Amino acid sequence: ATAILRPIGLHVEKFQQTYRKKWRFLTSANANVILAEAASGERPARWALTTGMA
Amino acid sequence: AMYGYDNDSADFAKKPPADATGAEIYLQDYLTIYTNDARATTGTKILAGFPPYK
Repeated sequence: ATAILRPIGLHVEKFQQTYRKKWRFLTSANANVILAEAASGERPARWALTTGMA
Repeated sequence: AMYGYDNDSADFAKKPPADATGAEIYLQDYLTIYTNDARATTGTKILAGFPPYK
């Protein structure tokens, strides 16, 4: 039998978007040294070891 | 230099462990070739110079 109505459901529109960027970054070749960070509140006294990994 | 000080050392920051950082270490012990000094030797002297170590 011919169907005059079928369950097409809701009309929903979907939108896809794309965002592109290109960046050029300069990094410094830092020495690996040990710095003292004093205790502060809940932060305990600790040693810090530095790097050049940006 | 390879493994660093204990965390409670006063000198902790002076040697960041190369086992952690992978940084370069200077070596200071070098091969040395000896021969006798006969300037003050009495009697029969051995005057053979050096071995040709090259």
